[PDB]
Amino acid sequence: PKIHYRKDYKPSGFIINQVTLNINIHDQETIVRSVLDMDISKHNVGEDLVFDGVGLKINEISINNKKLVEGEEYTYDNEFLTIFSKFVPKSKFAFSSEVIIHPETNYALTGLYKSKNIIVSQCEATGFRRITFFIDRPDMMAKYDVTVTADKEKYPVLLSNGDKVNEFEIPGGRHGARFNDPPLKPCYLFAVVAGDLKHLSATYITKYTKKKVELYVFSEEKYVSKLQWALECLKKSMAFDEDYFGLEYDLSRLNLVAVSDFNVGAMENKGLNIFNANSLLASKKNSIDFSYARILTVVGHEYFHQYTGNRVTLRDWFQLTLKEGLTVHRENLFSEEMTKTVTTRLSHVDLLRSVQFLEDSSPLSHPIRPESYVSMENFYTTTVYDKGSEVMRMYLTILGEEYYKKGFDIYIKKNDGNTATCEDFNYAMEQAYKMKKADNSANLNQYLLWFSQSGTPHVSFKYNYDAEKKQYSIHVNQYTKPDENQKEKKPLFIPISVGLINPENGKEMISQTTLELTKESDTFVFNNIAVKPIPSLFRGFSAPVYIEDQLTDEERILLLKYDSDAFVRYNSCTNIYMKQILMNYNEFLKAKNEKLESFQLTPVNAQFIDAIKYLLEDPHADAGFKSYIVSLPQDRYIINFVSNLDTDVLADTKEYIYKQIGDKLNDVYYKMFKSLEAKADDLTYFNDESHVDFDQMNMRTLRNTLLSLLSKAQYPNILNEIIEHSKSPYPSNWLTSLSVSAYFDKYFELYDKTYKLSKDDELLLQEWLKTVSRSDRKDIYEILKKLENEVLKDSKNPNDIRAVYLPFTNNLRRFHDISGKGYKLIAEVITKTDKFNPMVATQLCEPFKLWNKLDTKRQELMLNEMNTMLQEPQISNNLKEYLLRLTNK
Ligand SMILES: CC(C)C[C@@H](C(=O)N[C@H](C(=O)O)c1ccccc1)[C@H](O)C(=O)NO
Ligand SMILES: [Mg+2]
Ligand SMILES: [Mg+2]
Ligand SMILES: [Mg+2]
Ligand SMILES: [Mg+2]
Ligand SMILES: [Zn+2]
Repeated sequence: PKIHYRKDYKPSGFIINQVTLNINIHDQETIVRSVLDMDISKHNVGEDLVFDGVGLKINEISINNKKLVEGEEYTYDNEFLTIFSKFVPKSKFAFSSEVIIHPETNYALTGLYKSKNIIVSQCEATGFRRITFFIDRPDMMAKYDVTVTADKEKYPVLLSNGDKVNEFEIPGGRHGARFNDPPLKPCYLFAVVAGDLKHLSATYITKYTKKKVELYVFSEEKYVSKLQWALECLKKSMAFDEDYFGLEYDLSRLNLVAVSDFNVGAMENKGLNIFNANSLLASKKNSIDFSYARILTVVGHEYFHQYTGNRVTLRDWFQLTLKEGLTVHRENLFSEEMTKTVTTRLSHVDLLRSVQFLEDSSPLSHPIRPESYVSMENFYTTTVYDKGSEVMRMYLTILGEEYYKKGFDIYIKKNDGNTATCEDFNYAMEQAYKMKKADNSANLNQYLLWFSQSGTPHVSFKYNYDAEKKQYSIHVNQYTKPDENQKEKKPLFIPISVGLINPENGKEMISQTTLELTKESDTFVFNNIAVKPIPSLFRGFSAPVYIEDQLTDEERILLLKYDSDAFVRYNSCTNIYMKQILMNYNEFLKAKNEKLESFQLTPVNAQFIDAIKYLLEDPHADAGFKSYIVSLPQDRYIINFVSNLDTDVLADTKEYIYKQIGDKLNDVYYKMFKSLEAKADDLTYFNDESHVDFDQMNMRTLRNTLLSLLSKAQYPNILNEIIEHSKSPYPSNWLTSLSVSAYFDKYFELYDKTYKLSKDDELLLQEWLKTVSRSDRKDIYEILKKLENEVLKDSKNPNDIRAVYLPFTNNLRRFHDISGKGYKLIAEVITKTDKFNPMVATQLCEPFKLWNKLDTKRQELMLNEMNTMLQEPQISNNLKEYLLRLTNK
């Protein structure tokens, strides 16, 4: 197993200047002919010429049109083609090859493969070498001239990067198209697509240059009507990069293509972005609400890569967060502006503090720029993406919008058309910092530790107020726990956005203030503070840290009611729940351990329940925010706070707390459920494909959250409401009716009804599968067996497999059944999937990420399944690397 180290980066001894490809797609094979116009670089030391090439069948290879002899002049071991140096020219030369590949049977969905009746490539990170020989690394920039040929009836639409410069007929029912893309690019941005694609299109005129850009969105014919929202999202994305960043699209055309089989959400190939269908296609009749924000996010993300990833490119894969963290941050600014709802930012924070904080306290913990890797595929992580996005967002918080925009334009102007590293970005921000601080000695050297240091910092507080002096002090400490990456952790540059709330009237007592904590601890003093304030800390979640606010629940309730910042209100509610959860968890755990015949539980704070009611009853308050306050923190957030977490005891703890609150508020929930109906389910714009109302969708989220609370509670006659809800035209509502009917004898009746509604739309059926998978059913193992036998069968579609199994793994009571049967089931699926798709097999490992945080019996059971998986003789390199790291082996 080869380990790549960040510190070992060295430019290649070779240059590839031009790629000329001929890709000939036939029924049983695809023939790839490639000529590489190459040169010797200044770094060359007379080494062998070694190409990446994985699973290629060689027909022939040549240098300067002289055929090379296998064994004497080259060897090939199905991974590397080695041409011995004595046969390599010492100046400009042509390398040519013809290989055979088999997209029909490429179920790993990397390289060139067949998705239903579409041929499509996926080259990031290491898939171009599965198509032809190359030095397959992102600093090998080249020009591409690509011809694709195929059966015309089967494959009438042919696409690759750049301009279509020729189209031609070929004898025997074939045709070809030539695409020339003269600007340099790395090979992972190469793409090709062939199929019977249908489209929608539009023309966009850029803001400044007034260039006409043709926009095309493509899918299979059956679903082409679902493409309209994606086209609107693409127009929105273009406008936002223009408006916020002053950045226009530089090419004549941009194509988006949906395919059914895709390992992730989408890919930013230059001018030819390729999408999982579930992240491009939607309709009001056949999609749940979540599709609309997903498509906005994923179209936005791939569009923003055209600058941050495609125009400014990566030197090497260790810089991945430089394109991903920066592009996720750009998409977050975009979606926040488009949705104009506070729940957009809260949803990103909710994901970070659950999924990413778990990763960062697990054996898999890494910094956003890792020091080493074995498998490139394994470091497309929530750390690199989502913590990287928060590190990219902290520059904006530190600099403010004006100087942030100045520093970003510095980065773009200086690095456009070139490779770059994380240092290049920090340098550009530093130049703006100097400007902002009016101080050419100011620097961001300490900021670089955000790239190199793993683990989540903990930030804690103490306060003091002197009433006679009108002087308030906030004493702040930061600590990062040592881990396997750094024995000694250093203090970070942590920006702490703060307000001070007057508890008598709820008003702001200071203007906008961002504390710059740069030491292990500091004390920030405020004068002319007329009354003791309640501090509003880390507004907007201003650093990706564990916040220990040291506030009383009375203070947190006042912030929840009266603070101006949505994150601090949401966090203050989170913190009240966490205090309760840890207390009741310990009371239940002691009762279990001590085998008590009777014991007491600490009730939920009554003034907190009153504050929830107060907010729920406020007609002026936000529906999406309301849905967060009635929901306990995610299980994966909670687990970061409990050692040896007994999942049964946590399930009992959550049940008690929800029942305490429902026992007081169910009549309120019911009344809101009914009163929200008219606006939440308004059909006025149901047949307007472009009219998308994120507040209305949040009203449905609140209704569907309330209906789940009422259903679990067996609120009187709520089944009537459930049955009526199953008749709604919105899939968010009628799939919710399946979910919440789990508590009633009508479950399988709704199972059949909603299946019939879902079965004729590929993506809707996947959403139905997810709904069944996450159903709170005592017979869920029997239900999953039925899904396997009746619907999933032997599908190799990643969306199918993820839909059936991943939601179930979040079932706290049942996935973690003490027999280990849930662990056994998911391990069987992982090993089965690994035979044909290692990347999706590794995704299916996600529930094991918390293994060493559970109680000791469940730790043992999970570890046993991971060791069983590790002992499979046919295990992929990707799955083996991942499980060796996760098990500290
Ligand atoms: C987060 C993104 C908007 C794009 C990213 C992506 O598709 N992530 C997916 C997602 O996080 O929703 C995904 C990962 C695993 C399994 C299914 C889906 C894509 O790799 C990229 O960076 N494109 O540039
Ligand atoms: Mg092969
Ligand atoms: Mg405009
Ligand atoms: Mg299918
Ligand atoms: Mg380890
Ligand atoms: Zn990306």
